[PDB]
Amino acid sequence: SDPSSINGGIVVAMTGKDCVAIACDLRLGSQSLGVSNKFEKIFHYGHVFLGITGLATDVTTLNEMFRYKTNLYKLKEERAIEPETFTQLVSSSLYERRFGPYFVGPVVAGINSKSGKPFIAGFDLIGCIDEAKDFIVSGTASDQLFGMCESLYEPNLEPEDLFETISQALLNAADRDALSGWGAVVYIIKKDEVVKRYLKMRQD
Amino acid sequence: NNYDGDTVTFSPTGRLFQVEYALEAIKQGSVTVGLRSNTHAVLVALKRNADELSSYQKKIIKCDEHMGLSLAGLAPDARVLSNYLRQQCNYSSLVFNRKLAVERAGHLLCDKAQKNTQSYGGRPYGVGLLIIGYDKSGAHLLEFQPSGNVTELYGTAIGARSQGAKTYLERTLDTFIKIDGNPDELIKAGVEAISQSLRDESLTVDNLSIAIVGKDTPFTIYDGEAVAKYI
Amino acid sequence: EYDRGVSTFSPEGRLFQVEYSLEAIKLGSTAIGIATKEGVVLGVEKRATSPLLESDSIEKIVEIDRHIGCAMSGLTADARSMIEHARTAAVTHNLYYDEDINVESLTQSVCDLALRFGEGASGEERLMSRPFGVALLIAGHDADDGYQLFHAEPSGTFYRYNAKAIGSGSEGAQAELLNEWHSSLTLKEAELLVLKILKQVMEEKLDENNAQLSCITKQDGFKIYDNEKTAELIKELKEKEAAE
Amino acid sequence: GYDLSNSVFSPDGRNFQVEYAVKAVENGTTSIGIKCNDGVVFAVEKLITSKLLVPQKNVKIQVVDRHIGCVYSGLIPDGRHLVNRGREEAASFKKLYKTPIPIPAFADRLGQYVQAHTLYNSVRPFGVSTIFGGVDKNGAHLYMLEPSGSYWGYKGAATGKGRQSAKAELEKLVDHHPEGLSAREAVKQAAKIIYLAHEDNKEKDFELEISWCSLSETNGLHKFVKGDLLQEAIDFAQKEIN
Amino acid sequence: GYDRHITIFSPEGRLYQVEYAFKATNQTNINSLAVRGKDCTVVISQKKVPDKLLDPTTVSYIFCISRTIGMVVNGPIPDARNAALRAKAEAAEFRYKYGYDMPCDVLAKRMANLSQIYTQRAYMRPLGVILTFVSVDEELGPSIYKTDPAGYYVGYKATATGPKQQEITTNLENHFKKSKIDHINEESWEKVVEFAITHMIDALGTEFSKNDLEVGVATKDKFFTLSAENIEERLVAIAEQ
Amino acid sequence: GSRRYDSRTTIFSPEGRLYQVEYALESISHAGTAIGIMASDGIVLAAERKVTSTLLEQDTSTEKLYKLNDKIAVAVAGLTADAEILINTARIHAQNYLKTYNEDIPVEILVRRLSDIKQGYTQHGGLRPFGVSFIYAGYDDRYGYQLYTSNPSGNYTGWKAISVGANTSAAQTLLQMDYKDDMKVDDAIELALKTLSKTTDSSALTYDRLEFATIRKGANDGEVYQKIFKPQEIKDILVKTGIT
Amino acid sequence: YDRALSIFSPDGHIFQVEYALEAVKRGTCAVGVKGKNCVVLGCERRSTLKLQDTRITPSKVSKIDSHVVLSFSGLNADSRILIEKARVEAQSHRLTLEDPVTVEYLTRYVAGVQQRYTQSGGVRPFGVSTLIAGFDPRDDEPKLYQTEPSGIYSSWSAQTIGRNSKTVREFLEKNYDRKEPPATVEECVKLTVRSLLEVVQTGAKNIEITVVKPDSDIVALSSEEINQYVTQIEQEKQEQQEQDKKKKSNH
Amino acid sequence: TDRYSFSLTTFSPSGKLGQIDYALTAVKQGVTSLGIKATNGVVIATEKKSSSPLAMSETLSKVSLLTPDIGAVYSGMGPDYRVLVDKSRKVAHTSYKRIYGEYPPTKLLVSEVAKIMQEATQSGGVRPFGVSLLIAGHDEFNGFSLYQVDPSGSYFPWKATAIGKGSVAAKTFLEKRWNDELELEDAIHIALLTLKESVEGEFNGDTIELAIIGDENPDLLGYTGIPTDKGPRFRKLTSQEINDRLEAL
Repeated sequence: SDPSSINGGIVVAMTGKDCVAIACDLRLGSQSLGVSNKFEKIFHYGHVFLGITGLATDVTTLNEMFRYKTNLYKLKEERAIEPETFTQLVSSSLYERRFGPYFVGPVVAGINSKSGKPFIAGFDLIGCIDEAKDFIVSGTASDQLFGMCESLYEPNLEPEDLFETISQALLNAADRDALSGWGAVVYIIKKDEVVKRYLKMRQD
Repeated sequence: NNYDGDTVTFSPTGRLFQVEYALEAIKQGSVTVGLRSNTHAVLVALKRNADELSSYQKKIIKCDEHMGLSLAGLAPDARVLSNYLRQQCNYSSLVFNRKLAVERAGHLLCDKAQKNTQSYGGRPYGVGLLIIGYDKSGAHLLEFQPSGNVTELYGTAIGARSQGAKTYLERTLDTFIKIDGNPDELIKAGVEAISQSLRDESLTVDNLSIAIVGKDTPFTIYDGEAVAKYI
Repeated sequence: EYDRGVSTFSPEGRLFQVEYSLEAIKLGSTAIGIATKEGVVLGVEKRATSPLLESDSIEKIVEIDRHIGCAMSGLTADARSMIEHARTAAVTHNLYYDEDINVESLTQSVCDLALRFGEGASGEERLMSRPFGVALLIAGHDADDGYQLFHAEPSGTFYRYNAKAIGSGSEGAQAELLNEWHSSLTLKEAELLVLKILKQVMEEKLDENNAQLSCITKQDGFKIYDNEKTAELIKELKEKEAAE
Repeated sequence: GYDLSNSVFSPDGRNFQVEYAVKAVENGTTSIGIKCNDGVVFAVEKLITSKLLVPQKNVKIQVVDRHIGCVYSGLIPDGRHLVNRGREEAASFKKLYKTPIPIPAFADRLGQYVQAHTLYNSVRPFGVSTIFGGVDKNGAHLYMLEPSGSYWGYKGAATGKGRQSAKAELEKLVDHHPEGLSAREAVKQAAKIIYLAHEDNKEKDFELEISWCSLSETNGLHKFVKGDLLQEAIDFAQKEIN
Repeated sequence: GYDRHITIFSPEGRLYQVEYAFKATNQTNINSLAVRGKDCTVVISQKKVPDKLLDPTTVSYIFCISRTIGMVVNGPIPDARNAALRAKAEAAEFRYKYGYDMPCDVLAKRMANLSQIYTQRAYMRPLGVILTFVSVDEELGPSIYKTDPAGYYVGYKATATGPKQQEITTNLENHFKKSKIDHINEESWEKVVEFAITHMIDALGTEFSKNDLEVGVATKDKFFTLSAENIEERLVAIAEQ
Repeated sequence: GSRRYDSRTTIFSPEGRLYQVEYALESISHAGTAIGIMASDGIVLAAERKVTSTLLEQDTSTEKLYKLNDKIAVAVAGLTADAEILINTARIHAQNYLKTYNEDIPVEILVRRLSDIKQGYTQHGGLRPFGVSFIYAGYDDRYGYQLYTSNPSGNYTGWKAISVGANTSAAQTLLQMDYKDDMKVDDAIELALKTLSKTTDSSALTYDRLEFATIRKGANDGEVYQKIFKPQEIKDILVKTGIT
Repeated sequence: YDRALSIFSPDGHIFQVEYALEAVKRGTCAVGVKGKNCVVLGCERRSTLKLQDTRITPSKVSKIDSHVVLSFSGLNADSRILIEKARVEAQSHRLTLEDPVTVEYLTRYVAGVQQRYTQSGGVRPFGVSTLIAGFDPRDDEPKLYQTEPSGIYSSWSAQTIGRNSKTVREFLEKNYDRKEPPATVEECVKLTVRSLLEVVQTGAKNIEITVVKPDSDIVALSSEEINQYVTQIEQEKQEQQEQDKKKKSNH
Repeated sequence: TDRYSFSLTTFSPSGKLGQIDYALTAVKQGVTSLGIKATNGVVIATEKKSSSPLAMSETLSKVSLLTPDIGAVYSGMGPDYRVLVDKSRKVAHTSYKRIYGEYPPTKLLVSEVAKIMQEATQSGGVRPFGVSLLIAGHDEFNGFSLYQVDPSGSYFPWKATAIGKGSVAAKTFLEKRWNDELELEDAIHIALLTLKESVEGEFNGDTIELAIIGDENPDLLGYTGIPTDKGPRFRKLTSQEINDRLEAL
């Protein structure tokens, strides 16, 4: 097998006009067997959103790894962590197991609370910052996703126009992908309000 | 106890009082007298019982087949040196297909004691050994003090009433050195020497212990019916 | 003090720490041991200090192995450490050689353990800053010397004994040992002789709730005599003082 | 008092524990060192305590490297351990650089070791002065090493009881030869000042030992003086002091 | 009583133990005078040779660290050898990991840090020596930085150390009042040596022989000691002045 | 030597009790008042700062209230400096549990772990302890609201109301005579304040020397909300209760 | 650190051991009495202090195994360490050997913790004496052992440790006979209540009772339950004093 | 062996800990330093005094840079400051420059060094540092802040404070002179006017070390065209700059 082709996973993320959106699929497989049509690969500490792709075990392993580190920051300094400061954190953390690594692709998405700007960032297994203000896509249909998201994308999107471009891009890659699909959930992340809305799609 | 319970300080007279104090441990022990000619070395130890139903304590330890050490101080302190001398003697056989010599072994042991007396929580050891053996260079008889001082002689003694033994040996000096190749006489001359280390306690077969090694003789420990010969 | 060291001297030429240990065998309960060539008998004062104490599951007899017995006297917190090490030594010897360990060799191992005070002498690991405070009566039967009985001090020195008594009543007990012991004694005349010497230095009355016998024999191993037999022997001794 | 350890210090610039340790060397045996053009000539008085003793069978001169004789006075077991320590450092230099160790270099290494015991509370310093020298590619040298881990160059040294007597005679000998003398000739002068310095030990009797490292005779390696050559030295000293 | 016996603060906020080190350099009778030139740093120091039976050319108080920075040691010589070994190693280490030789300033800070840990450790005695590092770098120019056993350092235009260093301090102070600068001006390095010797003969009132001085001169990109042969040219040349 | 200079302060006195445990209680009385009272809707922790000064900023200060984890925060009485080492052990510890069992730490484990750490420091090494006493406001789902005081040698004991710090005896008595088991957070706020007011070490009770924190179950979704009040919200309630 | 904190004393003593026995006199009192069908350990609970929520107060009797109970006297700070260590031991024996612990197995372990720091340098031993009681598995023999700060252990049929232990022991001589223990659970329970109401006092609040029975059954009997038993004890005591007054009048 | 693993800091019988009081004695016999917090910067300021007349003082930095935006200054002992300034710089790099690759909050940093102080009153071979520090700083997440570290290894936030042997005079001086808002210009004129009565001699710019953690300086940034990275908020004031402010009194 590959540690990175064993349960699929894709996370998409896009920017808009005064808002961000992140979204994932719900398909958690162990190889070719589908186990569940339910599993979030998206998590949140305060106003920063972590989608973690790859390896089954490493979704959980890195998630409580950042659970510990997020705590320390909030209890000491009495504030919730910023998107940019989180991205740096993740960069350094991935790099700690250089050899035999963390088997994941995290994707960092938020909207700052100190200036109110969208921020997105990407990572490999070893991890390197992949800055954009476009879109950050990661996973196994990350290739598929890169073409499809471009075709759609327009710099600056109204929060429910934004919702039309990401829903469509994610569903279409994900219903040509073997290890991913089975439902999808899109978050539209506004400065002070998130809606979590599921998408009806092919469950096949 | 400004320097008297302290194994790390000097000691206004260039001493350490603890080395002088470890030498009283030899006084409280028994006596052993060694003599060599050139073709044999001899240890004759006086063993000591703890009462008449108690056995006697062996005061000659065999280290090798060409080496033995005898104690006249504390027994648990004699157990350290014995282990160590035996390790280095077997090493010599295994690695260089060589035999170990007393002279060289006196220096390995010198340095071992020194570096424990340097340390705090250490001690200068409560024993003195005479180490005999017959090696590649002939007989050697070395006297090991709690200080670690090695000197090579034709006759020496350690323990109580040792001064009287050394009187014996200063007389018989040229007698015993010129008996060569007749092991009997040397051994009988160490019995009488140690008869001048007595208080008229006499010598029985279970107080008298001889061990010898020659050129042509193994290291062998004599006791019982094999010490009644030499009286 | 010259015990505030770990191996210090002490103008006398001997430790302080060792001397105190020997006066804490006077915190013991008398353990007497008569060695003969038909076995070795160990008798011990169990000591019963309350009628609310369960005293028949209290013995100062301890099994090293089947062919080696030990009886301890003194401070018994120190003794748990010494008897555990001996049980392993015996078992190690049967591992490496499939053989019965010398009583002499076993006694010697437990002396090697006894020297561990220091923190800068020698060339081994130090897990004590003080010596032991307990003495052993190691009996056993080996096929090279026959039956043997050894007395080990917490100094790290040991003697083979025909008969020894250590404990609180050690001075008066050994005084009788010198006069009454002979080599014409056997397993059973030795056995009633123990109970006679123990009887003087007994502080309650000689009874089967303060006294325990055990032998070590070749043909049966280590057998700790049941209370019915221990009680019998106590009565047939008294009948030979009724015969005076 | 300031002798409780050695991380105590007095305002005096002195430390008391270290001062006491030189007092052990001051009852030691006479040991001298004569610096010569070709080499060095060491000689040491070996006290004959008894007639049981074997003369010239125990040496206080133990060789270090192949060309540095080291000879010590003070506490004999202690000095034998310090000399043992500098043989491990000499073998490390020969393994590592494929050349014998320089005398100034070997002198430096010893100083460090003895320096160290006067810093840490938990070790007992050295109580010996060592007299050492040899011939290398930096030339012939002579060095004396204090219990305090100090050395300097020397053209005459002494240590022991008779350290006063020896020094006084070595000064008249550098005024005799202010352009220096042979190592072969210094055999005869080594004995002489031992005879003169055995008038501080004229309660006792002595055995004469001499050792040399000379470029002129033994091809720059440290060897012993013994046999008829030693006895010329015995005879030289004998006829002058009588 | 333990604040004069190991290193804990007295009720006065001090460490006498630290103090006792500074009083030890003054029993060895060595004085030094160190001046910055214009193309050099000069350091001149006492040597004592009291016996015929001491060798003069072996005995030294100027110990060569770097090939730019010399080190002049005032006070007890066991502690000197330990510090020279440690100071050379550290300069070599810097050459090895940074690809240029340690600046003077920074060599002074590394030994200063080390001196402060030995006075923090109570089972460890500090250095009793006062170390002056002298150099000519081309990062800084002529330099003097003097570290002490306390762990304190500062740069200097000039300095003296020893029991009698208050007399040398007066002569040197007057010399920078008159010149109106913080370093000596001269375009020969030889002459900067000679002014330094003049001011020492004046301060202590004693004239020097060639075997009671040991002179170190750092010129541009080398440090060297003058041999007793070269010191004698300088001491004749002070009369010519 | 090295033994010369030894503290020997981690041993017992003939009282069977350490020199260092006793010393620590004196200094916890030097330190400013911290009190816990347990309401049936929460736990009030109320701490008076040890210092107050003219130019001192007490308005970015939270020098007595610390979050160990989200549902467990503490009040501190003792040395401030000392308390901070134990604070970051407790943070690690809490997260480690959350890390491995995916569940918030019970209060019971959390108090005990800190008790052990203080206990090691008194046991061996010649080490000093951290002479701090914590008053733990904690919630767990297996016993509701739980309240605890801890002592310098690390021991925990349950309470319904307790005071440690300055004028402890006087304070603790006002708390016992008023206490009802039916008290709510509003009452508990006023009682705590009045008790602090009668034992103040200045001449009044003011927002700038007060820290106030509560844990409320009256908060959204019936959950426990830790709220550490701003000095202006401390000012607000002070004016309602009429001290200022 | 290897500097001794336990040394041989000049009395043939250890310093630390005299001190440790004194820390156990100043602490809490646990009385141990064994039945013919149970063991019962009642211990004094501190709840003299006013205003204490007792649900959260750590009990002074802690189960180590499903059928082995542990009680203690002395420093309470020091005691948690023995209880914490014992739990790990119980489960370690199931892990590697099969079976729960025996009482004998824990009796030697706890004695070895106290012993080790006595003999060792750079360590003092705890001020803690413990009662290990319970049953062995696939047995129904009541086991009552006592371990002490020296590293010594002994068996008992009834025992008591802690404060005014002398007073308790003297009562128990005439009321606990080695031959016939109490044959019922209630009378065994009730003997421990009678000792406790001497020293502890103050209702059933400060009194605790733990019963352990054969085949893994530990039940904790609450204060409330204990009150029932007091009232019977008070009528039994009062009535027995009355019939002594009437015989004494006549005689 | 080692046996120096017992504490050199221990409790006194009638409370407190005696060893950290002795260390602070070195601060009130030390050199004097002060800090006024403005609403637009902090000034921190100190006195230099020579060991010899032939010594320099521009070879000594009594105010040192920990990171571009957070500076530190001491009262107490010199030696103790030399070593501790390096440990602070080193911990500011291991723990926010390998982990977040930015400069740490000022509240956090003060905490971390107080840990070093706290674990230097623990175990043998270490007795505390003879300084109290001011760690003046700016972060962007808590604004301007001022702290005083004690040898306790405790910290306190301040609105304006002083430490050294004129501490007692100085905080009383600042009581009239400080106000809720202050301009930075005027904060400099207050800080010198305070340090004027606390020096016994020279008061030039070559004797007074002045540094501001005022506002960002795009000329000490050493790169341009990145407008997300602000210039160093610290700026040490050279002698000529200080001399001007002398004339403004």
